[PDB]
Amino acid sequence: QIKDKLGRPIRDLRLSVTDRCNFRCDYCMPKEVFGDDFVFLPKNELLTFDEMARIAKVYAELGVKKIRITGGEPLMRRDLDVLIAKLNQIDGIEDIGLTTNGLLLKKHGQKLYDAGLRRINVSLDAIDDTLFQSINNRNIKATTILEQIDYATSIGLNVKVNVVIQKGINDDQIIPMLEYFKDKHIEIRFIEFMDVGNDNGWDFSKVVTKDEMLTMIEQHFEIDPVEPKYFGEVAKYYRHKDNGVQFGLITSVSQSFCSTCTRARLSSDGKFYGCLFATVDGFNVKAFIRSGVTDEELKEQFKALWQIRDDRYSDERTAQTVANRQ
Amino acid sequence: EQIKDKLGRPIRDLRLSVTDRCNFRCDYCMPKEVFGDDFVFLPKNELLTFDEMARIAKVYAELGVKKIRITGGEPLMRRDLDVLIAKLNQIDGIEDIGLTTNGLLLKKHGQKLYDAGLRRINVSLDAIDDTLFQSINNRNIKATTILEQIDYATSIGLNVKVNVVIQKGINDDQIIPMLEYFKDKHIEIRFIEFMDVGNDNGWDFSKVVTKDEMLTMIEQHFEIDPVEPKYFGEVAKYYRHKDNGVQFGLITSVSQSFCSTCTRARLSSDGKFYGCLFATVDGFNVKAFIRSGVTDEELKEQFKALWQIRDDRYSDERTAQTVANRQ
Ligand SMILES: Nc1nc2c(ncn2[C@@H]2O[C@H](COP(=O)(O)OP(=O)(O)OP(=O)(O)O)[C@@H](O)[C@H]2O)c(=O)[nH]1
Ligand code: MET
Ligand code: MET
Ligand code: SF4
Ligand code: SF4
Ligand code: SF4
Ligand code: SF4
Repeated sequence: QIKDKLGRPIRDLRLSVTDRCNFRCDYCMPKEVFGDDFVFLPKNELLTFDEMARIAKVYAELGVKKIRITGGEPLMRRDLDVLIAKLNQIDGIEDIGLTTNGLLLKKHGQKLYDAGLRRINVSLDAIDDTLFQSINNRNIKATTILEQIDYATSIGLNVKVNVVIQKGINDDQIIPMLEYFKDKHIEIRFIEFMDVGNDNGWDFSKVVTKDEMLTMIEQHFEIDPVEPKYFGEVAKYYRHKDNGVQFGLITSVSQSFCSTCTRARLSSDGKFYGCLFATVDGFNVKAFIRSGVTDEELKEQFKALWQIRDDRYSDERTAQTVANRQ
Repeated sequence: EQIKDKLGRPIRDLRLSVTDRCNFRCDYCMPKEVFGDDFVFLPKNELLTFDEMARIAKVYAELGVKKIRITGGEPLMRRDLDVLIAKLNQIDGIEDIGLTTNGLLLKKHGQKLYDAGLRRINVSLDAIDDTLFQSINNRNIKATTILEQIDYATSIGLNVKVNVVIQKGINDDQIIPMLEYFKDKHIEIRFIEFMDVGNDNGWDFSKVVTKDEMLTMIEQHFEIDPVEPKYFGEVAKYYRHKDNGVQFGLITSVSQSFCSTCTRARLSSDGKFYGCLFATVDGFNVKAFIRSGVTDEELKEQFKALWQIRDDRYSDERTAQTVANRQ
């Protein structure tokens, strides 16, 4: 079994398929920085689907059961159905997932289910049209996205929602969001907002802890804990007593998870990272695969890359706060 | 004055083992099979002297240690333990000195201990039923006796907390009469997940009552408020009886390991250094190092080097393995 320096297997491949997006959320792609000026990667510098297939295959032979398609907005990638179809004919890969803001689901959703997509996570940082429009900067109403989700549901897709909660900004949205997806039978998850200050420590200001979210919810709903599907399961799950619908609370900052992190990522221009955090550029997979290589030689470079992985960034920020508190 | 190890962690706690002897033969710790009639314990001369301990603790204080815990073995078996407490009480920088004990010997030694400056003790007590407890400790000690020792301890001015290790099938039906009994005494009881490494080799969850599991028996018999934490990445998750305001704790060692915030150094009873509770190999021989003749400053350089190369994270390795084992 292939394992990093901390003893973790490879089980997940996060696959970035584009640097582009039809939103300008300010945590993520603020307009100052990603303006009309901006030059996103030209066509021929993204990986072809057939290179993504070769990489996903070789990864499946080293452990990866699961693939997550991101960007960017992944739906901004043209002919995404083709990738989903290619990846879904690889036999070690059990589940394929796609993280979207959802806007393009009515346009491309059917061609993607046809191709083998059964499951999507829709980000949606707010349900009130005014606040959400002021988060996304592209004049798109939370209502629009609540209708793409319902069409995704209707074509047969399994939909889950990712909400990043921020104190002053995204706080008052927890309760109307729960109550909405409760009669919609969709599984919603509220994620702690992540942020690091000057002193390498955590930024607990805008962060509303799993402790604090539940104290709020348990006042407006009757709530039951659900024992973890598997062991080392990221999100914590609870259930509503009347209709047994579930919601999740991911504890990013107040409860780090680096020890069971099994996720390898490829960025939109074909670089390897062992962590959603990275100061330096990583191995240039693209320059490697285009210099001519054998599958079973691609297999050794990824394996060499994983075995030398020792990433633990949310752990380090955790170890720095204890160091700063001193 | 702040020293960090390979994984970013500062040194803060020193665990001092003062003896390899115990008056109990607990099955998960010292079973009679292994520690029987013929087990040779350490000769006197091969224990650290109280002067040696006082000197180690002084130099660790300079490296940022604030907290000493005295353990064993059963520490109350080490003769003249009050001498040690007195010397440690004289070390600047050391804020908290604690004792972990089975509590059998508190009436015997407690006053002399208090006299010398001890104020805080944790008492291990795995059951409150007498028959079950005899069969846990294997030396015919009733739980009633330990409860009498606990009450004497509080009466002379010691702060008592209680530590309970829960194995499913054994003492898991002790969770509610122990919660209740100590709620009434205004005593802080903490419940610890049983640590057992299977085959294999990730955790063995057989027995093993989780946090959730444990907190579901509790929520049915008592009416509970969760407590916000003292400090970032704090040991237990605390809770509060609404009555009343008594606290209990839930130490989640297997379901959620705390290695990334682990701040403890240990000296064993044979005077070896360990960076972790677990340990497959012999530690640096600190006792032979001191007895070779070294200055304080040479002792310091060594503790410091010993801390900077530290990368122990035993429980997180097991957790990682437990993930890897599923596949
Ligand atoms: N894995 C691990 N468990 C620990 C560690 N320190 C304490 N524990 C657990 O906590 C239990 C009781 O701890 P004690 O030695 O009495 O002291 P403490 O609770 O850590 O410290 P206090 O806050 O002073 O009460 C032990 O039985 C341990 O299993 C540690 O460093 N690592
Ligand atoms: C870096 S986030 C990319 C996925 C998607 N555009 C979302 O945020 O919902
Ligand atoms: C390994 S525990 C050592 C301290 C004490 N004898 C215990 O039983 O509380
Ligand atoms: S939608 Fe997703 S990718 Fe686009 S900017 Fe907002 S968060 Fe980022
Ligand atoms: S910081 Fe990196 S290593 Fe830790 S979980 Fe986040 S992704 Fe994994
Ligand atoms: S009393 Fe303490 S040291 Fe003695 S066997 Fe039991 S747990 Fe271990
Ligand atoms: S396993 Fe070792 S490193 Fe981890 S917390 Fe326990 S003592 Fe610290």
